[PDB]
Amino acid sequence: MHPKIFALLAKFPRVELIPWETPIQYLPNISREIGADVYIKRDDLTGLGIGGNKIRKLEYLLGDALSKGADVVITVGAVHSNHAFVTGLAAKKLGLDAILVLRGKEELKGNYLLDKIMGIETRVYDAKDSFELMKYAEEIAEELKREGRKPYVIPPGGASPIGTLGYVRAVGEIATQSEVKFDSIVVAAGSGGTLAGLSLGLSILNEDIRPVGIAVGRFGEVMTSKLDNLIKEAAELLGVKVEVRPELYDYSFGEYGKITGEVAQIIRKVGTREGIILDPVYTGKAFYGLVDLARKGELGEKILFIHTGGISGTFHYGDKLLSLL
Amino acid sequence: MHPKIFALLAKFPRVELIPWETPIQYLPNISREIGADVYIKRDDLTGLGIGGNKIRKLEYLLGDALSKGADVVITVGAVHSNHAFVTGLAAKKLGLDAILVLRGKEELKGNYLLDKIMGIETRVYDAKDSFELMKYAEEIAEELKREGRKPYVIPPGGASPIGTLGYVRAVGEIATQSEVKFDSIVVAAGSGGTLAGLSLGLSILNEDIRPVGIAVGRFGEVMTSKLDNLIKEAAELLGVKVEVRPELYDYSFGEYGKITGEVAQIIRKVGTREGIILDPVYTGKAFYGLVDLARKGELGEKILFIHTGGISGTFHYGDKLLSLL
Ligand SMILES: *Cc1c(COP(=O)(O)O)cnc(C)c1O
Ligand SMILES: *Cc1c(COP(=O)(O)O)cnc(C)c1O
Repeated sequence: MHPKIFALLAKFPRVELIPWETPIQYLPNISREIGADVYIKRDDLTGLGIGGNKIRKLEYLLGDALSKGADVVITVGAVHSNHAFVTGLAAKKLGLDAILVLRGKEELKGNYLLDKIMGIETRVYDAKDSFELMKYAEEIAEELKREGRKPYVIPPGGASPIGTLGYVRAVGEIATQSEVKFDSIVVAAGSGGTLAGLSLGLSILNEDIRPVGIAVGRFGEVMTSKLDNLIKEAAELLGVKVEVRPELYDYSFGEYGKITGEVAQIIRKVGTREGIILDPVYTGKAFYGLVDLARKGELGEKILFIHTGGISGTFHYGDKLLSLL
Repeated sequence: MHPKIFALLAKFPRVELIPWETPIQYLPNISREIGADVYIKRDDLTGLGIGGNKIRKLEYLLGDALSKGADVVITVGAVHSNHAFVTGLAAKKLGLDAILVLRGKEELKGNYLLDKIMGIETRVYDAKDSFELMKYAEEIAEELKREGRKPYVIPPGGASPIGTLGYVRAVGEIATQSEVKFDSIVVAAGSGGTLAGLSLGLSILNEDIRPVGIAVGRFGEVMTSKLDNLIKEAAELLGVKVEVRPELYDYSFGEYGKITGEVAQIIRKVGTREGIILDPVYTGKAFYGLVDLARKGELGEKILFIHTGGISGTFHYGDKLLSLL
């Protein structure tokens, strides 16, 4: 842990969910093929529930919830939401109650299934947007605080300002553990929250390292706008300045959730060549974006890929993947 | 890594699949309830594919396969086999070919689905026993060595002698990393291979620690007999002596694969109380056996539970679990 990032995060409360540093590995076969050195940081091994990036955010999001004495945590997402499941699981683990506000086919699979198995309260709506649901949560919240109860509402993907500190911390971890001079750090971009933290983090260490995001869905308008809005807000929390511009490419393949044979092909490749399991909605596309950029000599010689989890999506959208291979 | 276990394993070849020590955590809520300190070693985070215990065995099983120049690895199990999937994945990762000889409903779920997604060659038979298939593999093998090819056949659950060294090594890791004086180490028992390694390992360090196995299926006859046969064979490999008697209780709930509301209840409990996901076929029953023994004050004050993976079984047998909660 870098002394600087350590001192800057010192005054922030957090619940310690991750009790260790996730490992970083070199990918020999992938590296040989793309003509660049690619490493992977294993945040799919963060340990709570299905692991992944959202666990780092929850340490702060839940630290914040406990601080306000919340007794019920509410958040949203698609039915296949990784964020929703682990948010519910982590909240119950801390004696809190949770209500997941989802959207999508109510099939017993993936994280939705996991939600039911753990007995997490699930409320599915006809909505279309992930922020559309935000008002439905604000419904269950704004009211639930009538039965006395205090509610704590978390934005999509934990894209809150303190949530973002999760990856400021991750940068600190990576700085101290790795013995590699990285050229860029490639991460999938959903809410842009993880990317935001990595950006601010690198910025704080004044590292000439390119934080590269791979948008897996709706590129940007109010997205590319909240990204910057996310970066400056968390940077204000750290009472720090923000080095301008986190890169962002589009490999959503048209739309969030769209599953393609090229994404399916990357999942099988990385799986059988590095023994690592990626997912159809996030990491698979993100890594696809990695191989693409890399081969076009646009990411440098040493690339660190953040594995943000999502194995549930591979069980969930499994057959759509088969039917494409 | 204990110098002794280190020197004893020095002359054995292995492929390094796991690049780090899996963590050990204390379980506060579970510990409060059962009235004993229970810790968990995270071998569900071994990293390759779905992780788990079989990865430790494969480092030796595959080291052995490469040494004999094998070009095709063959093994067996039920369709939901964790061993079969990761064996196939690790073999392909090392440029080897694999043929999985399974048995069960050909439903696209769990590890079976994963098998197809990664494109691992799958051959399902009408057999009933896991050793019944052993002859069918020995069919595909004994013959496949006609098209020139050399085959390497792995026993059920990697229950081979060198495979067992995987957990002799694990004991070495645990000895050096933990700062806890354990009373017993509880692990699920399928082929008894993992238990065998832990036993021999503790025996080698002459630790007054009780290796406790939890049979999740057919207790023992030719099982309880191969266990001892496994322990002495691997101990002969290490040119060492064997301290007599690894404990073994039955919590199979009648039969291997049988899923019950008590096993389903433990999966939900440990999940919502420790944020850790267990599985219906192995760890859930094993941990059930933990809580039972513990409460009966029969495991001691400090208990180390080995998490051997299996998350796939929770996606696979998910609905059977719901319908029980
Ligand atoms: C939620 C998620 C992401 C995206 O995180 P953002 O902070 O929204 O960019 C990427 N990968 C996986 C597996 C996820 O679950
Ligand atoms: C295979 C397996 C076991 C049993 O291992 P043995 O070496 O056969 O005792 C236990 N738990 C899980 C999750 C497994 O996949």
